[PDB]
Amino acid sequence: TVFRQENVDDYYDTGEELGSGVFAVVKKCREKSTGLQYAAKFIKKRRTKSSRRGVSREDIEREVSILKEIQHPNVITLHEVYENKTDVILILELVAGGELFDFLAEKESLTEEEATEFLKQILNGVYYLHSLQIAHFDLKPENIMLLDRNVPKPRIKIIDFGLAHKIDFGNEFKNIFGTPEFVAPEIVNYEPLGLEADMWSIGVITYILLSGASPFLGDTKQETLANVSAVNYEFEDEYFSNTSALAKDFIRRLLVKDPKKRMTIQDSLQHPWIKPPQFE
Ligand SMILES: Nc1ncnc2c1ncn2[C@@H]1O[C@H](COP(=O)(O)OP(=O)(O)NP(=O)(O)O)[C@@H](O)[C@H]1O
Repeated sequence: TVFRQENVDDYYDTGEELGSGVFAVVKKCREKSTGLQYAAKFIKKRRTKSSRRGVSREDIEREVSILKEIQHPNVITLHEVYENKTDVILILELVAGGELFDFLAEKESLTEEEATEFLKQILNGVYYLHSLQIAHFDLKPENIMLLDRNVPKPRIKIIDFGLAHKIDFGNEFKNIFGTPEFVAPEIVNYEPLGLEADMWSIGVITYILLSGASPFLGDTKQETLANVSAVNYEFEDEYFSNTSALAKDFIRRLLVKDPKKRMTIQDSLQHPWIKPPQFE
């Protein structure tokens, strides 16, 4: 699929840099015709088929195709797409309140209610995605951005669809590996992947939200991955002594090696606690 090939600078002015990633940079921008603000994600194209630099057109088109499908309060939407010889430029909904990662770093200690308030929104966004058979495959605090960080209960949106896939045959078998700290055992073991992998990542996020500590993190990537595959985590009393047993139950039912035995997104919403890159 081709995209708009007019110069994006004819239509937008850019400002502050918002973040960067695998061959991408994201800049705050303003559309000239409306004064409305967006996040422009400049993704570097591959210069040759066999190149390892830049993102393949197949991978760019998948991200764009998935983004075009989604409209939900807890996910980022796509406004427009431009391209030129070197970049595909995705004009995305702006999320101005920073990463959940940075929010957690600055505050250092959430209550169960604060954690649940974030987690419920994450679960709602993932419920929408999974209802559409979209696996995100890179859920982590860096990929959950706050609308406004200066309210008591910040609203969030899931970002970064660079690894997301449609799962129309229950599982996908590639070619898919997220951040070691957050990937499921099936990712570590290069097994077929489905929506269940996101549920594992939600378990890891929940553990971090409640404790400020990462359940599987070793001193090297290989150690983290070995820990993940072995389900080598525990609830440290120093961090969890005043955390409810129900919260621990929720995490325990997500951090399960066999993807078939793991809670689904629907299970997670009915759970009594809730119900009202890989190489060194
Ligand atoms: N819609 C948005 N609003 C505000 N900031 C954003 C938005 N999208 C991305 N960012 C920031 O830009 C960073 C990189 O964007 P992302 O979409 O994760 O690119 P990426 O190349 O897939 N990263 P990686 O997963 O490391 O390869 C994010 O971590 C955010 O800090």
